[PDB]
Amino acid sequence: MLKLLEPFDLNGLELANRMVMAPLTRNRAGPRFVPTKMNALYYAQRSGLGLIITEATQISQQGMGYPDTPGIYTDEQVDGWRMVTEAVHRREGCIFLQLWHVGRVSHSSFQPNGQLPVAPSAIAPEGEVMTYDGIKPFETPRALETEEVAHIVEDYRKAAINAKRAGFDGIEIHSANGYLLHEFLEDGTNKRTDRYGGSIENRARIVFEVLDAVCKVYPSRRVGIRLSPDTEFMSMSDSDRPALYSYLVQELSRRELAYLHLIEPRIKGNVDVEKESSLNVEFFRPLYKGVLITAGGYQKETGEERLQKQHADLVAYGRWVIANPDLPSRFEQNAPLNPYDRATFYGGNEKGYTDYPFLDPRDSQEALKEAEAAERKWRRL
Ligand SMILES: Cc1cc2nc3c(=O)[nH]c(=O)nc-3n(C[C@H](O)[C@H](O)[C@H](O)COP(=O)(O)O)c2cc1C
Ligand SMILES: [Cl-]
Repeated sequence: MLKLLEPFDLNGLELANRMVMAPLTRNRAGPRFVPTKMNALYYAQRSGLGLIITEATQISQQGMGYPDTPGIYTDEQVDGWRMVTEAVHRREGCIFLQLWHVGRVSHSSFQPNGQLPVAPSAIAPEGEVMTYDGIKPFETPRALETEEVAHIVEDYRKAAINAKRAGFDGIEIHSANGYLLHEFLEDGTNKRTDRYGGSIENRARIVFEVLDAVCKVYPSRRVGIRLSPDTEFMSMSDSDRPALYSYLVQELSRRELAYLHLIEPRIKGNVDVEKESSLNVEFFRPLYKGVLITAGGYQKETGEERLQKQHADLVAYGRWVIANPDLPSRFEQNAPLNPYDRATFYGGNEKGYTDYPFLDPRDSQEALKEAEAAERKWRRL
């Protein structure tokens, strides 16, 4: 009788519970950034979460910044993702594809023709980046020309078309964690003087242009967006985050979107951080009138409290879902949680990916049966 386990109606999508698999980069794509049968097994295993949001999926090669992340820009990638959505849907799950452009968080080694990564302004993030040829320092990115923004928006439009073709119930716009859209939002990274820079309105313009474009493909009630209102991850900064995110969330409220997905400030991208901030989900609940997903650092007890107190409608879990494909059933049964192994988060094979155990072996068996059937059905000949 946990509220976490209550079925939830997401504008017609009957979910099984109020728990969400948070988007999680795993770096396990096959050649040419194509999802594989192993990826289908991983998501099928986790189909008991009310909603799955995929790993961030680049809309273009320019939008990639880490090895072996899947794309959504070729027909072969669509075909691989259809294997994934087939397996999830045969397990009665619901799945949204997270659309990604890494912006400056990349390296020219990943880019078409060895070009520099692109960004709102020519400001390198601090630190180093993993490439095919080992760790390298970040480069100063190329500032996008005003005219080029429309082309990136068109890439989002095309990615949504391919998501709809792949077989996704919806899409989530990644506008968090230091990537291209977040870089436009914040004045520490956006020094532009065109219509995409300066005012809070201008800084958020690209986000609304992306939503305009993808909403020509999916209805607005199947498009979500993810924000990190107060994070230092990947050298992000802004001089007035309360004003920026208050404006942004209020404007998104009017857009009739599937949901707004907010990351709590106590998470720095992929790790826990000691951080004082008022810009958590409680700050934004009164400012957004639709479905609100809260993510970051939650446990069973704290997730349940968010729902009981009506600070959010859905609770997303990342690291616990990596390790516990049947997390809802473990919460329901007060079962121990498998520990998550950070060493196998990124890259590698089945180990630390599809080999975390279920309470009920029949759950594992059914996930494997559906992944195998989906591969046989959708295999490229
Ligand atoms: C290995 C790993 C990969 C992640 N990949 C993504 C991603 O692709 N897109 C995204 O928006 N967030 C990503 N995140 C952030 C998570 O979605 C989530 O916000 C974070 O893990 C905190 O939630 P948790 O405490 O439930 O793990 C990732 C986090 C981890 C640890
Ligand atoms: Cl991320």
